[PDB]
Amino acid sequence: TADVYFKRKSDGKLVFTAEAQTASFSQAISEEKLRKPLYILKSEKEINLTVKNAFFDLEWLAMTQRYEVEYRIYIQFPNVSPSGEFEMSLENGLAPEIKFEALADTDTDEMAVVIE
Amino acid sequence: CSIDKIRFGEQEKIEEYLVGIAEEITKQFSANGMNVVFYTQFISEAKAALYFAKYVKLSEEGLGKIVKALLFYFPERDLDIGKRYVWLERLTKCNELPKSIISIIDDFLVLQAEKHIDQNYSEVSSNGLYSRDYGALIKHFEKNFISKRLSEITLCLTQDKQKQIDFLFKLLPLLSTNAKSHLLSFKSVENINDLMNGIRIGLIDEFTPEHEELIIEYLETRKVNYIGIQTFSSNDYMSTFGIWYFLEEINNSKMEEFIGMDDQYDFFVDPENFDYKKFIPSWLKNYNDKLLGKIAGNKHMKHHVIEVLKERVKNSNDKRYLEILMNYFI
Amino acid sequence: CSIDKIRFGEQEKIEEYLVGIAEEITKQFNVVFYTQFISEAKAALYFAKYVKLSEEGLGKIVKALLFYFPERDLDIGKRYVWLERLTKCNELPKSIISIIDDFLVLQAEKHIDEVSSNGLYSRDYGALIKHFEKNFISKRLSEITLCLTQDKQKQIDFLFKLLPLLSTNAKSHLLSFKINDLMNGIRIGLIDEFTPEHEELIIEYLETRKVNYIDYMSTFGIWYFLEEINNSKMEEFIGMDDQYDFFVDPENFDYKKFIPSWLKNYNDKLLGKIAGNKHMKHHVIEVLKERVKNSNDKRYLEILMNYFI
Repeated sequence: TADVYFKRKSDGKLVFTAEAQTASFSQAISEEKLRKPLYILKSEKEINLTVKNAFFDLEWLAMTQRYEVEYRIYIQFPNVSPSGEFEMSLENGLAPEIKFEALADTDTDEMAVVIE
Repeated sequence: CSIDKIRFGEQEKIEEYLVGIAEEITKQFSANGMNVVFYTQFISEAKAALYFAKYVKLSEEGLGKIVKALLFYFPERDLDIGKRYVWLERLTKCNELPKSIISIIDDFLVLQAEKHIDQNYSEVSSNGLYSRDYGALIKHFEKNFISKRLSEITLCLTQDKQKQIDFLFKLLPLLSTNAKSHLLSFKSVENINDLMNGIRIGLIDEFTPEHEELIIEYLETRKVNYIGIQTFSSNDYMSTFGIWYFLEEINNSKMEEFIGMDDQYDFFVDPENFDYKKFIPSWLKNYNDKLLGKIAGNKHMKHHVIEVLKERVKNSNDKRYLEILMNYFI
Repeated sequence: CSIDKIRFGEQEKIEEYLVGIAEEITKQFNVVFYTQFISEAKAALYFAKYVKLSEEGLGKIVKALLFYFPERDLDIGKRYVWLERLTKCNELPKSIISIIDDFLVLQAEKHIDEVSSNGLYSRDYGALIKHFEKNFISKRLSEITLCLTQDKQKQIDFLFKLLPLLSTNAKSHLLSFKINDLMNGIRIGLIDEFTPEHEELIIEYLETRKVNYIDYMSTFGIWYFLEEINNSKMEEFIGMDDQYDFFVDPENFDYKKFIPSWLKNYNDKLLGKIAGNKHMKHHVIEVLKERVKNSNDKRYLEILMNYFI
């Protein structure tokens, strides 16, 4: 029962709102054998977010014919990207789910920040 | 379940299947953009096929065309560079690297070098893996390759395009000797990120006082910025300093003032008072053969590690924890 | 899943339901209704292992599954499984001991003329009786032990297994009437410390095994390992079989002839004694890890995560 505010990177405009259902924090290692030398602490960090219901901003669809989100104490999560998968069903359909995963840039080397 | 146990028959038929789908994607991207509905229907199947392609032995022209399609003629919006890289690693798992795919990876990373002209533009990967890992894989499976085009580019490289400098920095082993000298002419170790970039490319073999002062400066900075509200991050540098101290590669007992603000830091430096209740078993996943041998040899926490090991392996069914406890009995 | 760990709420209605089921099964003694009622009853009493229940209700349930349950659906070994499951969560005061004693003398009257697939019978009923509140005497068993005619072998044989539950005067008749003799006596508990005649019989049986060399023999070795026999002569009697060589000597016993199945027969106390002995530690951990990494049997993994042999 936590709300989602998805907004643009460039400005403070809100792309939409939602109510996320699940977050995957799949942090693990890569293949060890194929990847004395100084230790680097290799990892396969991966974070994904999935939401069941989303209410769409009227302004974005009004003028629309690298973002970030806030999940609510409340956690900001920047540098995101939607994932474009959609398969239709024989049954008429109804709740719009959407997935966005964590886009990691080279410089920052961190992905998740939390505030309280 | 470990899907590596399954046997693959009629490899020729699936080989033709992937040859055809790679041809289709190359034709699609090659001209006229794409057919939107057909693209949305077909991209997921193509991605799944290329992903599952790891377990099939492929002919030379086969995986050559497959890798060229996967890298060049794939729209950027679905897989970023990191997913493309791990995809390449998977499909090269079965097949050793021949000369041709070295040509392909070389010229594509050449276009990547061409891309970083705008300073706003930086390569982004979901998994955090970038072209420096490409250079790592050429070094791993070739061990002697020296690039020509990149050396020529960095020969005509000036102070203006900083992105070019710090890109060619991360792939220095591929660079030639004169190319390496030209690149390091304008390159100096300014921040920590540069520090383990040079470490990973292999330039740094020991910590001269410059790296020591840089890391202690970062430690002072984080001690300053911690103090009332606090924010969790996943930069994994402080844990790296901890594992450096435990390995005894570093020999400056000045950072002991930095006990407390995070876990997996004091456990490598002062494990005897690490307060094991906050130990997250996932730590044991990140390390490797040598580090695991080391923390097995330390013996001052080995009982705690074996306790958490048996607890996790009994509670979980990952079947990797049994491997980690069985190999070295930590 | 560890159903013991997961907590339970609203105990009042849960114990009321258990009490009602017990009352119904008591008043039962129409079979078509019974056909499906019996599965529900068995499931309830089996899975009620993890629920706290008050005293009087506990007595009702124990009476219910002690007498009124027939043998077609609930066997005597299953009756044990059920009642020990019930007693795991809550320890029984004197009353439940009284009812189970009454059921034991009911079994005594039954034996005037006992099948368990798990092979659990009244002797380990007496074992559970003696496990807690050891200072117990079965008065009814005592007076029926005083009246033990020599002709009626079945009653004495059944009561022979119930040695500790009787009194000295009662057990006097049983010891008056009642290598196999020694091992059954120690198993039931007729004698706890071995008299010199006992190790003399053991040594003569071993000597006969020697003269036949050029199946309770492993018991002598596992007695040596526990330091229960101190005749100081069985060290001259090594080599008949692999397991005896294991117990009687830690390092002389060659380790390639070990069979891990013996560890599946080892109980908790002597396996812990092996673990803490440290004389055979290397080979036992080697074979344990080899079995874990090479066999699908999971008894070895519990061996390691409990004892570290």
